[PDB]
Parts: sequence; structure tokens; C-alpha cells
Amino acid sequence: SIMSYNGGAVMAMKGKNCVAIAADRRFGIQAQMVTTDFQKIFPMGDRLYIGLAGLATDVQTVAQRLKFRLNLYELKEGRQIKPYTLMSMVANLLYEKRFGPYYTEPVIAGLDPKTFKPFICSLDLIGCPMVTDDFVVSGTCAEQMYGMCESLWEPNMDPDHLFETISQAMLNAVDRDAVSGMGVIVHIIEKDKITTRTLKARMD
Amino acid sequence: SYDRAITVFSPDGHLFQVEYAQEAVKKGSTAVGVRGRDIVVLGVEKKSVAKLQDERTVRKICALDDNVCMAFAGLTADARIVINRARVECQSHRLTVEDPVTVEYITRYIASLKQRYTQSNGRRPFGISALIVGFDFDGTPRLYQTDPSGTYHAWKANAIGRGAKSVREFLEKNYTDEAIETDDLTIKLVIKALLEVVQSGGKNIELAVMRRDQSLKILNPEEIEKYVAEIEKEKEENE
Amino acid sequence: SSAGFDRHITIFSPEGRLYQVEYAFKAINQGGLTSVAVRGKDCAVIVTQKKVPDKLLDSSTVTHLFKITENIGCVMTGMTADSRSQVQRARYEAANWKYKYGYEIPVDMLCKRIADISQVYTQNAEMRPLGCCMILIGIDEEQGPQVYKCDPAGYYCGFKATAAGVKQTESTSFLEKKVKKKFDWTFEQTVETAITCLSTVLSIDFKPSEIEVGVVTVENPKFRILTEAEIDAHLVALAE
Amino acid sequence: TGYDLSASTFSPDGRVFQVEYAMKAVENSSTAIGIRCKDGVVFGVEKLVLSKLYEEGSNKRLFNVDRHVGMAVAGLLADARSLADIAREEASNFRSNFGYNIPLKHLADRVAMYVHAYTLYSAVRPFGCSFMLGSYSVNDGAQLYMIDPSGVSYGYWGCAIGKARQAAKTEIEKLQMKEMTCRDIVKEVAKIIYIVHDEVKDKAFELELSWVGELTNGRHEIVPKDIREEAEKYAKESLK
Amino acid sequence: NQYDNDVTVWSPQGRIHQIEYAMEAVKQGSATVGLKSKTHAVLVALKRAQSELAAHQKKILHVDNHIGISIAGLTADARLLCNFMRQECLDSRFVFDRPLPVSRLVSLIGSKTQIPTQRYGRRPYGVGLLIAGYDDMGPHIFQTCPSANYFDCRAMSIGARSQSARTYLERHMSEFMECNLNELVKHGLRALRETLPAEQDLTTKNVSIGIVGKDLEFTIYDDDDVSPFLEGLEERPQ
Amino acid sequence: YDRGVNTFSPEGRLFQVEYAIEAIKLGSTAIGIQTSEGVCLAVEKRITSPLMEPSSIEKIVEIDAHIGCAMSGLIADAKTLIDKARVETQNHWFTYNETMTVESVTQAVSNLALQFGEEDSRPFGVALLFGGVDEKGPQLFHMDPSGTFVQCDARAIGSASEGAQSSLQEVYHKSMTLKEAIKSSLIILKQVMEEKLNATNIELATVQPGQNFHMFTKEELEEVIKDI
Amino acid sequence: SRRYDSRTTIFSPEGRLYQVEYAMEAIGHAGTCLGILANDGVLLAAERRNIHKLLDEVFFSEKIYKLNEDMACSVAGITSDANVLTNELRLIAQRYLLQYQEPIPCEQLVTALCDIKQAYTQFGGKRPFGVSLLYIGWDKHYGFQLYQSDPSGNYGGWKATCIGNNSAAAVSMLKQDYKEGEMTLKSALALAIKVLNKTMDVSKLSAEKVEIATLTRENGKTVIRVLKQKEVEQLIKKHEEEEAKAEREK
Amino acid sequence: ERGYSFSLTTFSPSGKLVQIEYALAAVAGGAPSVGIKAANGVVLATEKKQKSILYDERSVHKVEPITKHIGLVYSGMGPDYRVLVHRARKLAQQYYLVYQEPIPTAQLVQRVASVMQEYTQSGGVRPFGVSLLICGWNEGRPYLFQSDPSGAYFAWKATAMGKNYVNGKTFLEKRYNEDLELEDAIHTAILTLKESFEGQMTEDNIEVGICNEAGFRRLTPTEVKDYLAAIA
Repeated sequence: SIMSYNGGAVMAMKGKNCVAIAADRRFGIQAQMVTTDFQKIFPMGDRLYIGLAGLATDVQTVAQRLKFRLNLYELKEGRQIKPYTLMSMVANLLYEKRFGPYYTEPVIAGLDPKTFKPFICSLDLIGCPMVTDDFVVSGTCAEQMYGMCESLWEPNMDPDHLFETISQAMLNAVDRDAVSGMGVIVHIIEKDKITTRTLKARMD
Repeated sequence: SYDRAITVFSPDGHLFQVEYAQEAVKKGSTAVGVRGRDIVVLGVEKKSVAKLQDERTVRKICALDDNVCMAFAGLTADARIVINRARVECQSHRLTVEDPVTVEYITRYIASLKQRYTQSNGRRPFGISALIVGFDFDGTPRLYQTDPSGTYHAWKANAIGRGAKSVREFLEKNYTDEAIETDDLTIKLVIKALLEVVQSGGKNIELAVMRRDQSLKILNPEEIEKYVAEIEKEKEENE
Repeated sequence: SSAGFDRHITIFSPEGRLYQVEYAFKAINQGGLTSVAVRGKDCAVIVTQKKVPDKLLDSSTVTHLFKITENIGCVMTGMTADSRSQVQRARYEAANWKYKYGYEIPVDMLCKRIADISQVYTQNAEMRPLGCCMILIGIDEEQGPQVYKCDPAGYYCGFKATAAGVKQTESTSFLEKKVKKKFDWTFEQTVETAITCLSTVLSIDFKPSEIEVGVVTVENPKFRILTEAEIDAHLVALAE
Repeated sequence: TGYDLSASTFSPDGRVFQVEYAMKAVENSSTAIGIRCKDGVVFGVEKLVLSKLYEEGSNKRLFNVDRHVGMAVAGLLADARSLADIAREEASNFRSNFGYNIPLKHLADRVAMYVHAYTLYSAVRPFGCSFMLGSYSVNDGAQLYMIDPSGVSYGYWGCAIGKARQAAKTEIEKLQMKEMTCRDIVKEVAKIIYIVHDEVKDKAFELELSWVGELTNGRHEIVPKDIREEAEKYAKESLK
Repeated sequence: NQYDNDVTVWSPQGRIHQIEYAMEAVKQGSATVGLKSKTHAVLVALKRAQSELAAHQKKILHVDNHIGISIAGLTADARLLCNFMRQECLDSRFVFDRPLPVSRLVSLIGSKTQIPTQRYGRRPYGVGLLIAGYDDMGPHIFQTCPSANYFDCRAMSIGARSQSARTYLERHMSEFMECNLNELVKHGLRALRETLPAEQDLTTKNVSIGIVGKDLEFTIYDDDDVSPFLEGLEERPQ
Repeated sequence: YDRGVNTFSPEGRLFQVEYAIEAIKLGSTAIGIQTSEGVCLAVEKRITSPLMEPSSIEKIVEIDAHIGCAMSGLIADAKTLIDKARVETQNHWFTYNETMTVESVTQAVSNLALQFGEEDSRPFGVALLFGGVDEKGPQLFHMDPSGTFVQCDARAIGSASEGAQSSLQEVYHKSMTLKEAIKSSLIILKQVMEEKLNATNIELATVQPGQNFHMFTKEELEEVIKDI
Repeated sequence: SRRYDSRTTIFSPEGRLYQVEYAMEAIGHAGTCLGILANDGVLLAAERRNIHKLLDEVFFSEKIYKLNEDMACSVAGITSDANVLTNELRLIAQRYLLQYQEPIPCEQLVTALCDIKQAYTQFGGKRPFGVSLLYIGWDKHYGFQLYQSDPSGNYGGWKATCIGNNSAAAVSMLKQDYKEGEMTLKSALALAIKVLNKTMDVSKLSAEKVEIATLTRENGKTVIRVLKQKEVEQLIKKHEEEEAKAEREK
Repeated sequence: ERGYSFSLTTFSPSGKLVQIEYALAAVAGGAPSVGIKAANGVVLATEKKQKSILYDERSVHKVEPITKHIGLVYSGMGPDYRVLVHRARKLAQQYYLVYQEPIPTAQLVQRVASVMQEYTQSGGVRPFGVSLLICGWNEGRPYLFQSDPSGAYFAWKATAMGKNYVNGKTFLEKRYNEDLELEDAIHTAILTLKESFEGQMTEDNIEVGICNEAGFRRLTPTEVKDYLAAIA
């Protein structure tokens, strides 16, 4: 298919007063890797990230049109954007190409800036937003990632056990996929600091 | 769409907006250019420095290509948009016919851009004149100028701006064959010419030479201090 | 008081005035004509005169009463050529309300769309702002009858008794003394108090061939024009 | 002055002079009268012979808009046949969209709004023509309308446009057009345009008549030659 | 005068002066005379020059095989209508495959030239077309004017000093509907000798004759073939 | 105070068309002579300064291989009309595979000459001469700012126009030769110009039936000057 | 229609053009802004005009507008025309960043706006902008920069410039007290309060009558800091302490 | 047809845009209106006198809502007001169709004033003849803004527009402080409109709208008579 042309996997998971996001590192064309440091998670202000998965053009294209509209928002207004507001901004951006659609599926994760409350959502390729309270996934290996998160997620998790759950959810689901792998990067954010770790995965 | 005839004829056959624009040229600063047989030399005067500004942003000698320099006078707002349209045309020539742009070709682009712009609807004409100087292929140094009505016109030596009649009357009594003998001797013609203009005693002059193979090379105010010493020293002893 | 071309086009005077609009209010008065509209308890009556100077002219084509929609009628004052063009807009704007929104247009929303169009003429410096006035009547649910006036400046308001034309100020001085004694108003009383308005201002004591009366009522909300026979019924009952 | 150059400026007392100046150009065209009989409309145009060099039948001031509608003009002839083109074109779009022949209360409404649209802007001038429209239908009877350069239209039992307008419609009301058929009318149309334009101002002139009704089976056409020779036999009996 | 600047502005008397000033442009061009018989239509022009070595400015143009025109005014506006004139004749011949009738052609010209006489910043066409042609109804002589008011006529004359040519045609038009092509032309040639000063008349280099004919395609005669027509005229009586 | 650009006179002509006729009395003078052997065609340059390069200016320019030109009045807007004439002769060659005649070049330019207005802005202030050899022999035409063109035999255009046209009517006859028509024109230019006549103030160009458009240069030109 | 046209684009018979010189006459009054730099950092000192006792004092500044992530501008003149120019070059910097994925150099942002501003002086039959404005910023090619725009459309680099009501009084004093490349960002702050002490006719330098913003380079920050009204008045009196000593000892 | 496409607002030789100066004179000849924010909500008040007893005062309204939480009054001429109300009604909707959030009151004034500046420069138009007062409670803190026909805007604590506005602003300076309730601000806003009204100030001669954290609303004439009672 078109989504399986480059592969990819993005997972977000909600914790107690924190939220983690993870993605793979492989860039490739249908059978053949090219590099293992392809960026798929982009910062949108402090304590608010976005992950993109799908066609590798629209990963780099939408992440630049969205940054274009975001800086004009935060200069016309005097404040940073709420996590709920960005979801309506992306859903506008994808729906304008209703018949010329971008082949990507965004995943948004971040904390609310005033009252530090987590927020996760995901969108299809024409912008149907879906907010949840436990986890959202996007990419080619979606069904493998549902078997992980339905069996491993707990309601109230400190950032230590939140890291261990989203790591074991990614290292086993991506290992079962063929066109996704070659490393996993994990961002875990919270109101005081922010933490980026890279996992020891199979380069197989 | 503003449709109105700006430039119309007079009852005795003149275009008033054209010759009103020639007086906007007649109070811009003086720019002088001569050509030698191997190195051209043009240089503006009346830099009018205020010792609190960046010296590079005030420049009026710019380059259209490696081989083509350009000086101007008049009002600087209309100047740097004629330049930026000329940079596009001399670049699109290279996508066509493979040789670089001859210096005669780019003046026909500027003058034809400047003419039809005194012909359209709702447009005042440009208020600049130019000096285009370049040594083309096969090493033939030559220069041109551009009237605001759009008449390209070649020269051996010329001067535009405020105080251009006195300098041109100075060059006709001074442009000999042996004045372009040496490369350092043609520069002594220009610095003697601009000193016979609005004062510019070594502090307001900015020459820019081109030796037919390099780019433009601005000498800093140390050799101009060295040249103005010896230009007065020969005048110190003969009279 | 004047500077520039402010006498000629719609720009501001130094005093803040603008003269091309207030030159156009007294273009209404060149018709030599006056209309009176009175709202009742369950009805609304427009009365206006007509001046037929020739026997060669067809007396059935000089009506200033116009049927805008099936439930909304209007009377026109001012010059004739601009008045009939404005009726063409109101018939058109009412049909687009029914097509877009699926129900009958209220009479105040129609008067708002007319005044917004007339605002643009005094807003651009190119057009001439249509020196004619506009009076509408109609029945609105949970509001009863209601009357609206639109002038060529773009202003509008709902009234209880209305005059427009040459004898406008003398008629409004008559009607405000009539309404503030707070008599109740039946159907025949509003017709009687609207004929006797311009019958005493103009001092004519006419016969039924010079006036024309449109009416709407909450038992038959159709805008209907009275016959000369039944105008004569009201007219002979007025002389007791 | 300065208030009378454009058609977009009111006067300081509130009237447009560019329309009134264009009305003054109508009273240099000669005379065009038209009265309607019991069962039809008869036009009539007296036509100046400017020089001997022109041809009998040149430059007709009496047009033919639709199969049943007629037009007689008086004004600046280049503007007259320009209005005759759009009126002829308006009747074509009625039939192509609605299927049947256009009625006169709608046809004169569509043309007069087109005339009115040139009295609003500085970019155009008003027309310099006044004209008449007449027709006959079996479901409607005869109709007779008239349009001034301002854009005002009314119905008539008989009207007149040209130099001597009042001097022509003085004698029209001497007739009894309510009962006469359109045969005796043709002699009476020609007679009242013989008593006008004395032989001092004009040397010679030309009669031009038109004719519509059920005697013409609803179609508009010119009179035959023999009937208008009877009216020119009825010429020199007005000297008694 | 402030009422004398634009075509839009009416006069307080009701006479637009910009139309009336374009009538002065047709009075500056040289004269030409058209007339018709029962079966023929002849128009005769009078050329001018600037110096004796420059050629003479031609005036009679070929529109179609049965239509020819004659111009008076500024020639650049004449070619602007002539190219419109040729175009409207051959597309009707392209669609209906028939010659376009003359009286229906001129109604297109009157609608074409009326449009710039009502807009803003648009001049009238200063030109003086005399039109000669064939319908199925025989010959036709038409004239136009910059006021977009075309006239059906049987003999006219327009240009500089044309009033003397009209006085000749009024006292001889009883004879025009009978004669053949030979003295039909030299009736019209006696009109052009009326509109001249009293020393030079018709020296075979300033005159041109066009005829459309009942079995004859429209034909222009110039300065050599004029000489059969031009001979046989008497001397100017004085 | 301000009329439009499109206004008739009360005398009836126009204003700015008539004003542009005044503008071509300021240009340099130009003389062309039609001879049955061929068309000779000359001009002066009006050199202003000693420092000026003389050959950079030109008035004679060619349109095709068999059609030359000569301009006067303003120069900067003459280059627009020359470029339209060059493209017009190539479109005629492209579709018809022949050479456009000298007359039909001129009316293609003259239709362009009166097209200013306030839709889709002033008339052109130039005056042109067209020398060429088509299949009817050598031709010579002269257009106007008004868009009027006519065939001439010996036309003089410029600031010294009426002074030269008087002296040109007395020397011309219909049986000239091209070798003496060249010599006859330089006598007229010698009288009317300011400076003394040399090989740099003027230039010539001739077109013959045999060869194509030929322009003289500073070697074969001064033999006519020294043998004037 | 051509009788009502005002012809805001044509020349004058003396050669110049009137319409922007009237706008540069209006730029003389109504405001005072100045800038200075010699080292790490560059400052904008602006003087507030409306000092009425009933205002909210919000929107983080009054005449200072953050344009990019690492440059800002001070404005003067017609304030309604100012808001349209600000959000016009604000997205010129973003469409540069969309195209090249790199922050814009400070000089060629000025040239992009000054081509838009020049076009209204040249065709269209349009009123020009009566707005002149400063530019501070940082880039990797030349570091700290300082520019000035004009309603005619020509710009220039500078080291110290005022466009106040007595700007010519200020510039004559700026080139009496300066040093090329040695005025660090405390002496520049001390020199800024001295200059607007003079050009402001309202004496004693009320701390709410001025606005000061600095642009200092932190490693990946380029901190643009509008300094608050608690450290202005200590800098005011610091000028006031030394001037009593410098006068009495002379 | 088409337009004019040339600005009829030019610079004077003294450097003043004259048409904007004349448009402010039309604002000063309007009906008086005051507006006060006090620590939990904003009070807008205007002054509405019908010319005679024949008018129906409950037909048109000066105080207009823009959204759930933004109200707007004016002081200028009538028909120019209804244009930029309908424009401001739409601008709140294109913000909401993008961001799914009610528009902040600061961002509305960014976009209404940008219309009026664009309208005082373009070809063939005269500027508007109204000033505005815009209220709203976005994110707890209330707001009060004022635009002008030039296109600028300000942030007021309390102000007055219309006739005798220079006397109203001196009156508010001696009365307003930082600490008032909403119903205390109502009593001092009727007290400042009484400085320039006619003899009788009934329940239909004025029109008052308020904001809370509950949103913008407009007072019915019942409780307007209650506030008008126990006044002065």
C-alpha cells in the first residue's frame, strides 16, 4: 500500500502527571533501509510534542506547514498554544486537502500549560480527532501495538514505571513488524524536566 | 487597477514627467567613470559619511555579474529595484545562450525596461540614471549610460549627478591618449576629476577599479590618501 | 463649512456633515406627494393619495402601493424611477430568504437588507444614493402588526404611526397628539384616524377617486388593496 | 455651478440636471403620437423631409420589437435604435425561458430598469430618447406604455412626444377612443398631426403610420398604402 | 466652457459637443460623391496629396464582391472599421453561404459606433463612410456619421466643400433613374468639378471611380482606366 | 483644466496626435530618395560630446534582408515599433514561405500607431521612413504619429524638413541613378546640419534589387565626401 | 471621475515629489524611538506618548513588536498603518523559514519590506505609508545589527539613530558621546537615559513615560527582554546621582 | 460596473490626514456613551432618545452581542455601525471554525481595527464615522477596548465617547478606582450619563449591557428601572 512504502510507528501513553511518546528510527524504501536516524517526533513548544507516521514526504511536509502556522499564532497572540487547540489546528490543515490528502497520521502528546494535565489524541489522514485517556498508536504495525497496551497499561503510573511500560510495548511490537525497527527513541515529559532516551533494540 | 495616463505630451511636444524626472537625477550625488585600455575605473563621490552608520549598506557600486558593475545617481529607492530586475535577466541569459552576458546586452534590457514604463498606465517614470561598466568576452572594455527616458548610449568618459556639466567640461580638456597609459595613471584622472567637483577631500570619495579579469575591488581610504597626496604633489611643483 | 469636493461626492465636510445625503432627503419632496401609515391593535393601514392630472392617462397604472411578498406590502414616496427599482430589489431579496432558509421572511429582516444596500451608495464615492423612501407593513407572529420606514441614508426604525413626503412634519405633529391620548384602536378607527390625518393636513375633503388604501389584518394576513366602492363605505361613515 | 456635470451628484436643492438636460434633447425631435382604440393601437409619426436627396422610406422612426409589440421613438436616433436592440433581445429571452409571448407590463418594466441604470453613474450618460410601446393580445386587450429618459413608465389612452407635445395632446382628448375601432382612428391620427407644424418652419413632411390589433390578427405591421392615402385624402379638409 | 471635455457630459441645451466636434473632422477630408441608377451604384472620390512627388491618398476600398465604401476623416479610424467590415461579411458567408445584405450590414455599424459615444474616456469614430452595394432589392447608397446615425439616400456628398455638390444633385436627380453607366458616371463627375476652385479640375491622377453592377462585381478604377470615363466632358463655363 | 488623452478639438482634429507632430521637429534630419536603380537613405547623427562614442547610436536599422528603416523624433520609443516590424515579417515568412512586401509591412505598424486609451497610453512620437525592394521594384514609404502612411519619391524628415523639401523638389527627376542620388542627398545634408560634414557625422544605407540591404561604413563612405 | 483624482504618484516640476515629503513631515512629530549598539547586545529606547491616568498597560509593550524569534522592531508614525506593516513582515520571516528551514538574516528582511513600501510610492494611485521604523536583531553572518527604514522605501545600517520629535537634537548629541565597539550594554543603557533626558521636554524622566527593550545573545536563545518598570527608575536616579556630582565639581 | 481605484485620503502639507480628522468630528457629534470595567465584569452604557413618542424603542438596539461573551456599543452615525457589526459577527466565526474556541477579546480588536485601516486607504471610499467600545471576559480577567475611525485601538479602564466626552473623562477620573463590584460600576455609569442627558431618564432612554464570567448579556428594561431608581 501507500502507508507501507516507508513504514513507521508512533505510540503515546498517558501517565499520572506525565506523558510519554515513542517512535522508531528506520528510514527506508520498501525493502531497503537508508538511514537509522530519521526524525519523526517534532517539538511544538515546551511540554508539547507531535509524532508523525506514514509517507516520508508528508512527514517532512506537514511538520513544516504546521510550524509555519504555529509561529504566526504565538506571535499574533501573546501566549503558548494549548494542547487541545493544536488538535483543531492540525485537523483544519489536513481537511483542506480533502481530495489531495497527505498520507500521514499524527499523534499529539503534551501537558496543559496552566494546570499541568496530560493530553493525548490521534488523527486519521483527513482529520478525525480522537481523544483517549490511556494510549494512542499510529503506523503500519498498529495491531501489534494494541496487544501490548491493552495488557500492560495501568491507570496511575509514576514516570519510572511509565517508561518501562512504553519501552516493553515498543520493543516487542516493532520486533514483530518487518518494515519498522532499527532503533527506538522515547521522550517522556513532565512539568519539571524532560527526558529523551534511546533504547537498545534489534538492528536485525 | 489604476488606469490613468501619467505621461502625456505637452502642447509644444515635450513629456513633462520625463524631464521632471531628469531633475531628480540632477541632485543626486556625482558618479564618474572612465575606461582604460586594460582596466576600467569608475567611482562615486560625495559619500557624505556621518561616522555612525554601516559603510557597506550605503554603497552605490554593485555588480550584476562577475564582469558587469553598475553605478547610479538619482533617488536610491527606484535604483535597487531596477538592479534586482537586471540580476534576474542576466541570470536567465545563462539558462539560454551559454556565454555570459555582454555589457551591451544588459543595457538594452534596462533601457527598454525604462522606456515602456514611461508608456504604461498609472506609472510615473524612473528617476535614476546609470553607468554600466564591463569588460566583455575578447577583453574589450567599454561603458554605457542610461537616460531616464531610456536611451542607452556609449562613452569614453562620463559623469552624472549633481555637478555633471562642470566635470564633463573638465574631462574634455583632460582626456588624452597618454592619460590612460598606466593603470595607476588612469586612476589619477578620476581622482583629479572628482576633486574638481563637490569637494570630497579624500574623505568622501570611493573609487572602484576592475582589471578586466578580477571582480570589482574597492580600495580602502589609504591608497586614496596615497593617491591624493601625489595628485597634489605634481600640482605642488608645476605651479 | 465646506472644503474640497465635499459638496459633490459623499465625503466629509469639516463640520462632520456630508451633504450629498441630506441633499437627497429633499429629493423626496419633489414628488409633491404624502403617505401616512398607522399601526393598530390587530391591523396596519397604509393610506396615500394619487394625483391624476390627465384624462388620457390610465388611472390603473399610477399605484404607489406595491405587493412585495404575499404577506408584505409597501408604499413608495420620492421620485418614481428610483422607487420602482427599489421594489425590484425587495421582491428579489424576499425570494432568496425563502429559498435559503425555508420560511417566510420577517418584515424587519427585510428592511435591514434594504438599508444595508442603501448604505453602500453613501459609502462609495461613485454612485448616486437613490433619493426615495420606503414604508413596509406586515403581520409577524408573536409580535402582531408592525411598520418600518427606510430612508436613503440607510437608517431604519419601527414606528407606531408614520408619515412621509411633503407634509411630513405637519402630519407627525397631528399623529403624536392622537396617539398620546391612548385610545384603543379597532379596525375602522385606524382607517378613520389615517384618512383624517391627511384630510386635515392637506385640507381637501376628497371623494374616493384620489386615494388608495392597502391593509393587513390578523384574520386575513394577505396584503390587499381596497376597492373604490368599499373606500366609499369608510368615507361616508367619516362624515357623521 | 459644477453641480451639473456628472449624473452622480445631486443639486443643492436635490435634483439631477444631467437627466433634465437629456430630456431637453427630446423636444428637438419632431412629433410621435400614438393612441389606442377599442381593439388595437395606432401609432403615428410625422417625418421631416430634410432634403430632396434622401429616399422615401429612409431612417424610420418607428420600429418593430416583437411579433406583436411596436415601438415609436423620438430623440437622438442612435440611442433610439440602441434601446430597440435590447428590447428586441429581452423579448427573445422571455420566450426561450418561459415559452410564451412576453406581456407588456413586464416588457416595459424590463426596459425601463435598463434605462434607469444609466442615471446612477459617472461612467455613462443618460439616454436621449423617449419612446412608446403598444401591442394587442386576445387575453389582455390593447396596451400602450411610454418611457421617458429618466426611466418612468405609465399607461395611457393616448400620448405624444416631440416638439409640440402639449399642442398635440390638446386635440387627443377631443376624440372618443373608448368606442372607436381602429379604422376611423387612422383618419383621426393623421388629422391631428396636420394641424401641427405650420409650413413656416418646415417645407414638406412625410406621414408614417403603424397599426396593431386583431384586425391585424395580433401581428404588428405598417398600414397599407390605400388606407393612408384616404387619410391624406382626409388632409386638406382641415382648412375650413 | 466646462461642458466640452468628455462625451458623457450633456450640455444645458442638450447637445453633446464631442459628437459635434467629430462632425468637423469629416468636413476636413476631401470630397466624394455617390449616386445610383435603377441597376447601378457609382461612387466617385477626389484624392489629395502633400507634395507633388508623394503619391495621392486613396479613399475607395473593396469590402466584398458586392460592397464598396468611401472614406472621409482620419484614415486610421477608417481601417479600424474596414477590418470590422470585412470580418462581418465573410463570416456570414461562412455560416449561411450567402452574401450579407447591405441594409443589414449598416445596422451592425450603427451599433458598433454607438458604444464609445456613451462610455467614459472613449472618443467617437471620426469617419465618413459612404456605402454602395447590392441587396436583392437593387442598388443602395448609404452614408454614416460619427454620431452613429446612418441615412438611406439616393445621392449624397460629404467632405470639404460638399454643399455645392449637393446643389448640383438636387436639380438633376430626375434623370438618374433612367440612364446607363456611361452618363451616370459623368453626371457624378460633374458634381466633383463643382466642388473645386476655378482653375484645376480632373487631371486623371486625383480621381477614382467605383461601380457595383447588376452583372458586374465591384471594381475600382485608378488613374489609367479613368481616362475612358473622364473624356467627353465639356469645359467649365465661365 | 485637464482634458483627457482622447478629446477632439473644436476645430476637430485631436490634441495629443497633433502634439506628437510637433515632437518630431526636434529630431535629427533624415533624407530618403526612391530611384529605379534602388533606394538610398541617409541621416545625420548629431554628435554632442567629443567623449561620446559615435557608432553606438544609429538611426538606420534593418527590418529584414530587403527592408531598411530610418527614424526621427524620439528614439527610445522607436525601438518598440522596429521590434514589432521584425516579428511581423517573420510570421509572414513562417506561414506563407515568402517575403512580406514593403507596403504591407508599413500598415502592420500603422495599425499599431493609434491604439492608446484607458482600457486593456499616449501616441508614439516618432516618424519613420521605409526603404525596400519588393517584387514591384524599389519602394519608399513614410508613416506618421497619426498612423497615416503614403508612398513618397523623395522625403525629408526631421528638424530641417521644410528647408530640405524645398531644395529636394528642384534636383529630383524620375530618371536618376543611384550613384548620383547618393551624391545629391549629401549636398542637402551639408547645407542643413550644424557641424562640418565628415565620415562620422552621417551614415548611409542602400538597398538594390540585386544584393540585399547594405549599410555603408567609414571606408567606402568618404570617397563620396571627397568627391562631393 | 478624473476630476476627483488627486494624483498622488506624479512628480513635481522642481524634480522631487510632494506626497512622501508630507509623510516624512508627519514622521517628524508624534513619537520618539532610538537604538544603540557597540558590543554584545542592542537596545531600543522608546518614549510613550499617551500617559493618561486611565489605561491598562497590557500587550507586553506599546511600540515594540517581536517580529522573528531573534529580532524585533520599534515603530513611529501613524499607528494604524503600523499594525499592517508589522504583521506583513512577520510572515515574510516565516515563509523564508518554510522555504529554507533556517532563520532569516536581519538585512534581507528589511529589503523585502522596503520593496513593498516603495511600490505604493510608484504606482497604483495610492496613499503611501506614513511609517518609519527601526530594526534590531542578530544573525550568524554579521551578529548584532541595527537598521532604519523610511516611508520613501530606502533603508540603512547604523550604530545610533533617533526618529523622535527632536531627533536632529539627539543625533547631534549621539555623535558627541560614543565609542566604536567599546560601549558595552551598561554604558549604552547609561547613555540612553542621558539622551532622552534631553529630547523629552517633560522633565524629571518618569519611569512610566519610557520603554526599554534589550536583545542579548544567549547560546541558543537570543533573549529579547523588555525590562520591567522596577529597574528603570534605579537607572533613572543613577543618571541623577552623577549629574549633581559632575555639575558641582565643575 | 467598476470602482475608482484611487485614494481620496491624502497627506496635507502640514502632515495630517484630513478626512480622518473630519471623521472624528462626526464621532464627537454622536450620542454619549460610557464604559467601565470593575474587577469582575465590564459595564457598557449608552444613551438612546427617540425624537418623538411615535418611535418603537424596542425595535432597534445600540448594545449588541458579538458572541457568547463579547458585547459592543458605539458613538457615531447609525448605518455605518451595522456594517462592521455584521463584519465582526463573521470574524468571530472564522476563528471558531479553525480553533474550536471562542475568540479572545484582544484578537477580535486586532481584526476589526484592521478592517478600518484597510478601509481608510483603499480606493474610492470615505472612512467610517464611528468609534467602538468592546467588552468581554476571556480567561477570568475582563477587558475593555476602544477603536477609532483611523484604525488604532487602546485599552481603557474607563472612558466616555460622544458629546461632552471631555467632561465625562474628568468625571470618571474623580470617581473610578481599582476596587469596585459590577453593580457598583452600574451606579457610577448611570451617574456619568446623567451629566449630559435630558430632564427625564426613564427605563427606555438608556440601554445597559454587562459582562460576567457567565458571559455577556443585555439588561431588560425591568431591572434598568431598578438601577435608575435610587440613583443620583
